Amino acid sequence: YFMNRGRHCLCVYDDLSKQAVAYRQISLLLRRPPGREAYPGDVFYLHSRLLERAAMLSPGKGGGSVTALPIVETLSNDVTAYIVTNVISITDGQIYLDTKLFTGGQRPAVNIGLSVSRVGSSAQNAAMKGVAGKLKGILAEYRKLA
Amino acid sequence: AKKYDLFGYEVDTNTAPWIEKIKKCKYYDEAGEVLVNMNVSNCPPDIATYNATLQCIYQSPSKQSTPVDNESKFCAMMDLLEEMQHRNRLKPNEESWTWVMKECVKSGQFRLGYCIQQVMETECKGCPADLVKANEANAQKAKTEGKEHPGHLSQQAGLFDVKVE
Amino acid sequence: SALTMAEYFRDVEGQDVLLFIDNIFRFTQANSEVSALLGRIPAAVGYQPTLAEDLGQLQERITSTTKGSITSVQAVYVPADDITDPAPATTFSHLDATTVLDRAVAESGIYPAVNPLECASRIMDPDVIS
Amino acid sequence: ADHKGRVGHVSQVIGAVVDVHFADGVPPVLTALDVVDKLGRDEPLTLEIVQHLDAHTGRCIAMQTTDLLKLKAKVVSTGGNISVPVGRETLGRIFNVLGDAIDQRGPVGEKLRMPIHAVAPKLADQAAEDAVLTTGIKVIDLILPYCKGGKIGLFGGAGVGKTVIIMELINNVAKGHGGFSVFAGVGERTREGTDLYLEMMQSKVIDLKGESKCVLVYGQMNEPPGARARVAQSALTMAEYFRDVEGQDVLLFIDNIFRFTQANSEVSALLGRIPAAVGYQPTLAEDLGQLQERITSTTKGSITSVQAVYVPADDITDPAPATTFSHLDATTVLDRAVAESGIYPAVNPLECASRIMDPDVISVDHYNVAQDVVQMLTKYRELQDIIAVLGIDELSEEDKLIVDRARKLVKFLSQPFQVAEVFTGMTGHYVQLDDTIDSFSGLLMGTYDQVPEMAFYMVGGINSVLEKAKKMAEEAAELEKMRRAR
Amino acid sequence: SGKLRLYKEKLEGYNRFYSIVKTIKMVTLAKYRAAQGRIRTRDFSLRYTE
Repeated sequence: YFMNRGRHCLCVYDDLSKQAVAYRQISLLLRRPPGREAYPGDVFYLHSRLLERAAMLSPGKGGGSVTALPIVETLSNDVTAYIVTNVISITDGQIYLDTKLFTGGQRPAVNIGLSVSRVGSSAQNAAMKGVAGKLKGILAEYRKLA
Repeated sequence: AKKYDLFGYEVDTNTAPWIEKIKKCKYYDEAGEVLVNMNVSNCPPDIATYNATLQCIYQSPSKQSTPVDNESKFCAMMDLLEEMQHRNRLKPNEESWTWVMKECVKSGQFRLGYCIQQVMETECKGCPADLVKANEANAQKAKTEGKEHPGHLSQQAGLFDVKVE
Repeated sequence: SALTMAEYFRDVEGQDVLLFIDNIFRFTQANSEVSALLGRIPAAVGYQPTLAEDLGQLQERITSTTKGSITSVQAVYVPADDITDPAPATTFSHLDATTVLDRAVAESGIYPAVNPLECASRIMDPDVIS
Repeated sequence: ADHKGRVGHVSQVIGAVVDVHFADGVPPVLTALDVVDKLGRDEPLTLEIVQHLDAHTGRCIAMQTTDLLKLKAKVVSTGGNISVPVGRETLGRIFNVLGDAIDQRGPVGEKLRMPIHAVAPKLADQAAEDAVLTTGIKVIDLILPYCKGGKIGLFGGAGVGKTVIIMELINNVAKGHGGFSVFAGVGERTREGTDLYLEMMQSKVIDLKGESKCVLVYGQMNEPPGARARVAQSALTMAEYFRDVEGQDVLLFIDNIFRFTQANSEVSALLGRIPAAVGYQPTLAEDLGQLQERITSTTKGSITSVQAVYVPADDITDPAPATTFSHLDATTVLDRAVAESGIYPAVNPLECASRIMDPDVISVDHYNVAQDVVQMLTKYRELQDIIAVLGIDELSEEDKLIVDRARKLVKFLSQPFQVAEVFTGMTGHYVQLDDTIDSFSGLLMGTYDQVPEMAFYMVGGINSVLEKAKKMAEEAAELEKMRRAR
Repeated sequence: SGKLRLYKEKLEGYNRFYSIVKTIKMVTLAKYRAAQGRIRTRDFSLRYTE
């Protein structure tokens, strides 16, 4: 509603892991062909048509936007799960949280090595972009030396 | 003459009615609604539209009829300037910085006044004498009362005297 | 049945009641056993498709309301030490304090065989505790 | 033809699978049907017949959402398979599976249409001999040359200038061979589609006011699986028109080929078919065969497809990539490490491969030069390891010369693309095949042992190297002369 | 499952072992090079010892 009126919205899903289970339950109870991990064949389509609705409208349509922050839970740091892979293949990057970093003291336990933003510096302010341009290199060199 | 958007579709360059609508707003937050409405109508704001919005912000009583916590006219105008500069590729002229300086001097924020004065000198090629004199007068008035900075900052605090709550 | 008794003590008597459940996994196991004969297609691993909702309905009843409080302690069985199994994995979100036991710790003579790097508590915050 | 306009009624609706009952008999499989009842829908609904349940009932897959669809809803056959506009009027436009202009840039005004599903060329239509496709890029033309009618596996995700290479190929194929290109986005992010369209419009490969040299056919993720399994075939039909009617060397980009397999697997799962190992559809081999086999070099023209391959879970033995590799004739690998070193295009020469790297296909001199370059690069890696262990001064005289020549080669494999003239600000280079062979052969022998190393950085041909060396020498002389004054 | 996670943990342990051994290689090479200086200064002390 705010996107189509030149305003900006932020949607958080906590979490898509349980929606997939609910959809699988609904499909199985209605006798539909199960797929990998018993999920139906429409789970990828479900998540894609959910996340694809978050966009950045052009100036000719008000300039509104919806920012999506889906959350997904991995078991034993297994990113090979069916739902996790589907969500990763749809979103524009990821923010991976590491259990060892969280218990080690790092909070937020953002694993910069496995985290990525496909948008890149385009989503940064002029000052933030200038600082990050050198911060990224310094951190990369520090990790290599360590 | 004619202008086109990123996809090559012609846009509307008749912003005069929208400027008149902006001049009718009482609370400057409503002025933001006009910008959104004209954006949807495929009529991107011009430099004149942003100047009208800044004038409305300076001349409006408050952001809304109901008071808003931590509301600041300076922050809103600076955000609008950043929008038109970065996300629209429009260079603010002397009038925009003049409105910002007028708000700074009117609000008593004489340090932001110094920053805006430097900005105008570097870009506008000169700041109005009246605004600079008023800002200096506000600074002197604050200095005489001793309220150059918040009181809690000038209090001495040792290593163990810092209450981090 | 036990939760109904606890709920009565919580509401009508307005008392603070303790609820010890051992083992909560058997409820899921019994439902899975009966699911096959009810004409329901098995889910992954082989649990019933209604594993999440069936457990959630029971778990939401085990809570402290404005009338009384229930301090529930539940023992969860992890088949073959596979903590990623759907039944153990679905119970983590329904708890305020998880105590994860490890067989490796027990084999070393350490009892209770608690793995502190895998446990978590909600009140582990400076605002709640000192 | 005899079933044009035949009336049918919807008999069952289970998700994206719709069964239509025809009193006069179901039309042929793969026939497009239109739902005449648009009571409350915001888009038209079209169904594709995939199976026949009986003499009168037929199962179909919907190309859009099946919301607000009632039973007994009237359906009219379109007279055949899905039809897509083909011609020179489709250049610079964006289409969907149904061949509808989604760019909101006026009517297409095509003069002919072709069915989506067409049999692959017969054994008698195959080209007499394999031929190389001069892409104009030194690295590709030398180490991993492309073949007309072949399939190239483009590895390496975003962050390595993949789109820039695609645009450069689109420009070069039209510049040299005079053939157009068709880009197919299968299960692609809509944001990335917009970015690619804007980049193409900015590089003038899609000139709104002029002549474009690329067609865009986008099937996005938000669309149902029935469309992501046919967008590639629509783009392939568009390419086939140019290949046959106009006899050109067309390009067909697929982004990605894994999304095509995923969409087909989902469609098969909806129908209720038993998945094969891992969980892909039992017709995985046939699905890829019916598509790749249509991409070949015939006696009229050719279609060389550059398909972006994705390896799920980094498992190269997975049935999807494993089956895909059986149809690939080349492999272009893009690495971030190469890009971070300032080498563009970021291609790992020792990681790529090609089957036409044989004297029986390419010239003997070309093969010898390519093998020599590969051997020198491998020896350079070995010497880099050695010096990293012991040191530079421990290398013998021959090893030092090998290191210098290999460094020049590495710097010489980079090239500026004409597509990047606006951004980089430096003119791009289109290097001829023979020019590259001669330049590398001369460099390997040791003729250019006096030219400075940096003279080979971001240049095209050998003449560019000489010009850059002369300019560097003049600049150094001027700087030294100025220093002597002060 | 468990066996899949078992292999994942085993591979992670091997990666950790490889990293540690690589660090050992670097450290040893540092002393190899650092005490490589002897080569210039040898073969002259023992002349009349012969």
